[PDB]
Amino acid sequence: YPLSIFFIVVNEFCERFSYYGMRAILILYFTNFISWDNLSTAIYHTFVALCYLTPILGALIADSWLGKFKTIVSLSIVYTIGQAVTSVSSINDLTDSLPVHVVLSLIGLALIALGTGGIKPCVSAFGGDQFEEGQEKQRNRFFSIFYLAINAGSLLSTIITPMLRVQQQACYPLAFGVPAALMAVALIVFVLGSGMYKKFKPQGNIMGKVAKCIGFAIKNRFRHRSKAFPKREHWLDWAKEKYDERLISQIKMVTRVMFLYIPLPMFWALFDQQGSRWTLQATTMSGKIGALEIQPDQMQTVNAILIVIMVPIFDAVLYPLIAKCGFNFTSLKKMAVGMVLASMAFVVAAIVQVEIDKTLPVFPKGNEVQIKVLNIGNNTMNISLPGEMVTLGPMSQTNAFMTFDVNKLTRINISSPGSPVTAVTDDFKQGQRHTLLVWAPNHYQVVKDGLNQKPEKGENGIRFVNTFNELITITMSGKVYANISSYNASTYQFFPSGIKGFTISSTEIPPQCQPNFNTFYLEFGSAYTYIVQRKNDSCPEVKVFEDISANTVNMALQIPQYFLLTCGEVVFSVTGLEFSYSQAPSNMKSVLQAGWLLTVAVGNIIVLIVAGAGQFSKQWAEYILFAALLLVVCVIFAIMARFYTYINPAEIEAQFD
Repeated sequence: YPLSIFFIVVNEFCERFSYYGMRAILILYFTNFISWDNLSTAIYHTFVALCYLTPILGALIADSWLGKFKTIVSLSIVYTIGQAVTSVSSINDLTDSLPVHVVLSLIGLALIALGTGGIKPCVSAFGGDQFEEGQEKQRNRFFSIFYLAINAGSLLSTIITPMLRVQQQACYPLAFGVPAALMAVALIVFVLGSGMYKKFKPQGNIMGKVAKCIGFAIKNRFRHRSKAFPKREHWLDWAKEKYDERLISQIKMVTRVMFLYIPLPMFWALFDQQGSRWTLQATTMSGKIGALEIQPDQMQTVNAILIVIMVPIFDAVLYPLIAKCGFNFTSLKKMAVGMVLASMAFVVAAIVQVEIDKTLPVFPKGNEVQIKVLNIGNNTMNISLPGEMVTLGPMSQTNAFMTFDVNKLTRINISSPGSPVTAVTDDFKQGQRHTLLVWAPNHYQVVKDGLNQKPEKGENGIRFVNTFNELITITMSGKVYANISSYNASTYQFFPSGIKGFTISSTEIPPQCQPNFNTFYLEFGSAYTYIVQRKNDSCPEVKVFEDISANTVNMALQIPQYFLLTCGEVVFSVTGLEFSYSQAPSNMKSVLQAGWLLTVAVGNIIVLIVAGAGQFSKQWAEYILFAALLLVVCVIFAIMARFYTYINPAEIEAQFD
């Protein structure tokens, strides 16, 4: 048997790597039409439907018309041809009949749409078929190894993909060639193993027979409106009138198994919510391990890193250990446990989020308006605010922003010891942090900050304030602040972590002065304001003040929730697909796998429909999103599964004819 399984494993590995490393370049290239076209949105939304519908259109072809082997071969051939046509056409579109080549490229995309889906159920069913005579242990081993191989391909695509771009903007030839070459290699290596495989062909158009039988049965059931109309069994009482009992039993088994999958799409949609939330939580969790400098958005790879190790470990040790203590640990129990663990992952996440909430600042809401005062003069200033008065020495700042309401922010007065009083005439906008600058009794400035949230991706924001008489221009690590007027401040520009250097340029500064300066270690999530001041010899000098404190909590704290989520995903998915194959009848192994994939498709549709989030508070959002939905789904699924859906040994039940 191993000779018949190694080829399948390598083919799956290569195909998955190709698809994952191909999708990103696909979207990058199709962005040409997305922008060139809101007409493009309609096309995309109907196109994704083809990708979500191809699985059934492949399974139906495989089981009834051509068989699994022929379907795999043909679908792989067309998929490779699609990649090849996309690769060749993309060259003309970027070098140069342009609409013709664009149409050929779109036809290639459509062809790939078929291939991406046509292989998923058929290959799994073909792999499962190879085991016989009570080798269920080896079958489970194979299924676990197959699931591991899929994630290994995904991880390799994730790690390799970044190297590709702009390695040669016209690097598309390699981009669309390498996946095609790898898919061709996979197809050839799979085909060369034909001699050892085991294959079957259908007796006929089973799907058409099933459709006709179902129609006749439901019509007959709707007959006899006043003669034993209540069913003894929904189809045994009526379909039996004309059709063979074997087909009746097969459809009965398929319907019975499929009944269990009704709740699963909701679970999938709920589970998918973590992707766009935990990354942001990482953004606000930019604390760093002392050893290395992982970026906030790189945490997502931990899922694959954990799965590719968890999958072997369970089958290797855990299940034998659970069996030794005699727990009789069956499939339905495994799936329920997996979903429960998935639920617990989110409660751990909620605990971490509420722990984080301690050290974040508070930003204005609604009509609230916030102000920070910064004295940049040579002397002390006294400033009167609504219901408060503050004294600031030279080159000094208020520790934190003062919060007021737009209606109540009516009077502001500035004065210095023995100096005249100046009233503020500027206007403050609601929901915006404002910086107030004072350097003299009758000289001040109001600056809109713009920053009302933690910087995206944990980057550090920097801005400069000019105190020189003439304009100044600042360049720092590939970015430039140009033409800053006297006693004015520029907008924030975001930079990644690490130390950075910058140069100061201005006509007022004599050329012989020191041009360059360096900043301290910026860490993550922080924002700082720099003030440039004139020395005795006209040289510039730099001083720093803080605006938002650097982030505190270490980023390693996300590991527990990710570990729980990965365990729940594995122990659920592997057992789910194994059970799906196990209970399917002989004539329809592929259809039920296609139904399993449709289960994920429907969850994807549900998550897309719900779309943007609107929960009032993150702590409650992370909390309910399991405590009120996931456990309810789990209890519903357990109640449904309580009715002996596992009673059927599909392999031998049909022997009674």
